[PDB]
Amino acid sequence: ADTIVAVELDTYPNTDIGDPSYPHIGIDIKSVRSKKTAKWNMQNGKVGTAHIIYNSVGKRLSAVVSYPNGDSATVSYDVDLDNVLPEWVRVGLSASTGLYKETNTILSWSFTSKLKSNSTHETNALHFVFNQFSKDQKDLILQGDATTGTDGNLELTRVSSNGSPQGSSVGRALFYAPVHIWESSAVVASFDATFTFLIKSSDSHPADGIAFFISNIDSSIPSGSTGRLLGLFPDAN
Amino acid sequence: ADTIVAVELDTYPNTDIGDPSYPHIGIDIKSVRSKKTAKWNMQNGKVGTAHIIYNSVGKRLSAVVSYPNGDSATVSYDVDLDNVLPEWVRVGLSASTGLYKETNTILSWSFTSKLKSNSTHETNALHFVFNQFSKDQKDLILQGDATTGTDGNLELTRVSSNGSPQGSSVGRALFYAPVHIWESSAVVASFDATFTFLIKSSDSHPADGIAFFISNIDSSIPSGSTGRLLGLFPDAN
Amino acid sequence: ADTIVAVELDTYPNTDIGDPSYPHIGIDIKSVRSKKTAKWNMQNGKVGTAHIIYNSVGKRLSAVVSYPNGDSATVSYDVDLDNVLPEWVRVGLSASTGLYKETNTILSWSFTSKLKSNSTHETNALHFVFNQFSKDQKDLILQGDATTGTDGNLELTRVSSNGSPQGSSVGRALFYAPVHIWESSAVVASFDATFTFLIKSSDSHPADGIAFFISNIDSSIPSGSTGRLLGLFPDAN
Amino acid sequence: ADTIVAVELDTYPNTDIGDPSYPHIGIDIKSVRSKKTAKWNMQNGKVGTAHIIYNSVGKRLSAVVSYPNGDSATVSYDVDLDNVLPEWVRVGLSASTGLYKETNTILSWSFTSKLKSNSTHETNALHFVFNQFSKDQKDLILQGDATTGTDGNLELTRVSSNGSPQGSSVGRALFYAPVHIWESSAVVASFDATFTFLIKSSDSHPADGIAFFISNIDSSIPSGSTGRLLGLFPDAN
Ligand SMILES: [Ca+2]
Ligand SMILES: [Ca+2]
Ligand SMILES: [Ca+2]
Ligand SMILES: [Ca+2]
Ligand SMILES: [Mn+2]
Ligand SMILES: [Mn+2]
Ligand SMILES: [Mn+2]
Ligand SMILES: [Mn+2]
Repeated sequence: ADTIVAVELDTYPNTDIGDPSYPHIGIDIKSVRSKKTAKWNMQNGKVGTAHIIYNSVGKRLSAVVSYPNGDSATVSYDVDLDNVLPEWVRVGLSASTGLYKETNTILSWSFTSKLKSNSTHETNALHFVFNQFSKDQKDLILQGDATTGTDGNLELTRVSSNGSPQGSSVGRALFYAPVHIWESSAVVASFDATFTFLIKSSDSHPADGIAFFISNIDSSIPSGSTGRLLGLFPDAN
Repeated sequence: ADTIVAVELDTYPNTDIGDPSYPHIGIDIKSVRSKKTAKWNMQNGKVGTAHIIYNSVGKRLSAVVSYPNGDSATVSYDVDLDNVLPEWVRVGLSASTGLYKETNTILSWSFTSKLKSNSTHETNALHFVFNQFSKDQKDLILQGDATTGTDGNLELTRVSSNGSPQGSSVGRALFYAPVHIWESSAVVASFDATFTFLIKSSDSHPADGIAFFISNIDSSIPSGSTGRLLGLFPDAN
Repeated sequence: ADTIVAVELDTYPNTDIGDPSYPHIGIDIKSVRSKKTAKWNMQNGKVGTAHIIYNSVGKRLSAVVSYPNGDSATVSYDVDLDNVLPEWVRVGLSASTGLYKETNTILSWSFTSKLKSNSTHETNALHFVFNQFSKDQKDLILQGDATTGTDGNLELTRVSSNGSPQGSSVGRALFYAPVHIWESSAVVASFDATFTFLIKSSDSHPADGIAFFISNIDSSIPSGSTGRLLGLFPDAN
Repeated sequence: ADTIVAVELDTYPNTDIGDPSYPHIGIDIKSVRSKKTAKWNMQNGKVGTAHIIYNSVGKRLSAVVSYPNGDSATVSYDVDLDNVLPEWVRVGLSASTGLYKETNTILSWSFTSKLKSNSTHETNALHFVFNQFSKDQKDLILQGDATTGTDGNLELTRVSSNGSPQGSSVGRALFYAPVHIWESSAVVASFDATFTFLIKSSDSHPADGIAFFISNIDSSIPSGSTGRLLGLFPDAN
């Protein structure tokens, strides 16, 4: 299976697989069952922003999700990602729907990775920012139901012609270039990512969520990873 | 054939195809016959740095090549790259040798493209920098004789076991992700690239040189582009 | 007196001091009489963005001003700023009104200067960006009528309690730190600045305008520089 | 007294004031007696690099110091700097000698602070980099014995005309602009800093060390803060 590290914005509590009994943000290390979660009030129809931060010195993966009214949730988990991730990864955004649904619209996404050595501040780095997506966004690998287009947004999951989200959808967008997430020579390796999103639903309950993830470079959507599995995992173990 | 915009660091004067009769830096738009050249004193075995700068406002492609002793050559050419490049490109480095030879060693390479739009300092951007290359550099597409590895450098053209550069060599390195080099909405599209290089030769004359290039995404080394064509062009037209 | 290089967003034509007979963007080198102008359609009450770009290689100072509907005005002037600016400068924003008036509201301002030297992509650099201004903005030197605060904006010229802009107003905001704008060793000295602005008027004609400027470090608003002199010049020479 | 947060590279063990019995890196929150230390092998005459990283999400101040042979020490301490630092600070480098001495040469220094909000990735930021210092470095406030000059370095403590360091020296360099280190509206505030240094001594033991610090904007060298106090504190409490 793929190796996955992810920060989930999980809009649907699947308490039977260890989600807490509320919408939450979580840090997922090789399992959909988050190593750490925090309560998260998803604001239906509002534009959220998620920031994710790690470096190899503090070894603490942190995420904060906030909305324009000021409400924010934060989660941090102490982990040495050198022991989990492969040296080369792809980075991406993933989302799903199941029996319940929501728009999983990404309005912008930025990522920076840096490997800093012992010379000065000489550095390998990758930084990309999309504040608008294009129709034929050649620097993104879209998987599953994900599309970009003319409104300048990335729809991770399927949205019908009348605008409304669909159930049992899964899709992802990975930056096209592999990322050198660690390198043994480097003194510091850090990454950060930010994405803005608009989760809207008129369902009885929104589901399932959006994740920033880092995977093996050849990562593909696990079969059947709609719903609770966020397009990240083949199962809920 | 391919579409090419390039800044060449041309170490060998091929005066029969329009080179001036001295080593030179030149701006190449869709031909090896540079639209503009400046005399360049290549300092054998010294680490040089090249800076290439363009934006869509001034519409002037500029390059400087310099050495630590302060010697510099500059060339600028007024051109609207919107009418030459496709919207999506790959960026890269190329070098060659022919009857005369040189190492075409790249020590570092950075590139930044930005599209800045109708509104605030919001932006799509790509920035990479390599101050050390890896042995298996997964975010670089190596073509022809280009290799990376263990000394942290990129060797664009063939170098034998005994450290000596080979003749009739041609190699390139392209960044893995396509680059959105222009977009009609953008008020400013800019790019800049820096590379450091070490050209060293024990030949009677060093050849052929090194270029930073921007090409169609599917650009491949043209057949017969060793020597004076710098791995960029199928012919000298 | 002071030394000034400026890009003016000139909302009021003072044809008796060399303005064209339309609102315009212009590049000012040591005089209010712009060396170069382009016609500019100021869209009353709309948020505009200005980008100013210079480097020591192309020696071309360029500016574009644009609005979200896509309308743009560009001006570029070939000038070697090494022979005009002192080595150390302060950078800032200026605006004024006179008999006619307008708000001169700055919503954001960013600036980057870099000196890139004889060797690798090593560098002195300064980058700041304000996307929200604070009430007591300690890294800004406010002069004349300039104020910040609580709406996250910078008001360059006086605005009364009832939200209305005042006449005969002049104000500026300079970044607190001096900027090393050129250095003889540097192979590339570049700067770029972006600001977003909201010029709104209920006057018969809006005036005077907004400029990004670079000055001697000790620059102060010249006496009598309201109105057509944009808070930059002591006279119209 | 001033409020000080610092990362000390402490070359001299003053075990009577709580230093461990070896050279160490430490995190100092309002006291020279580090909240956390790690053993550090200072490499006499070698160029070290120090990286310091904090963000308001993880609330973990981390530092790593390394040298070209690969040896590195790291220290991290969990602290919410919002509860310690004033909103506006200056940032600086500090060093001292006492009865023993060393060169406290800084070869480069970079700093970035960012306040990120809940809009997109809109941000206030300050970033500066010095990879070479100038004689009259107008964007640095030198205090005590600190000087810059023509060799491109910052000597924090006194060095005699023959090149040799002096005892009982203290000096600091602060970036000229105040830094907005936190702001209640921001979702993330982060800072990072890197400096490279060359500590050389021919004494019986080198002393005393170099610190990156963040202080009240009006911070000055406490009287008598040579030696063990690193120019940071009026006393060893
Ligand atoms: Ca769930
Ligand atoms: Ca040639
Ligand atoms: Ca005017
Ligand atoms: Ca000590
Ligand atoms: Mn969950
Ligand atoms: Mn040529
Ligand atoms: Mn004018
Ligand atoms: Mn100590």
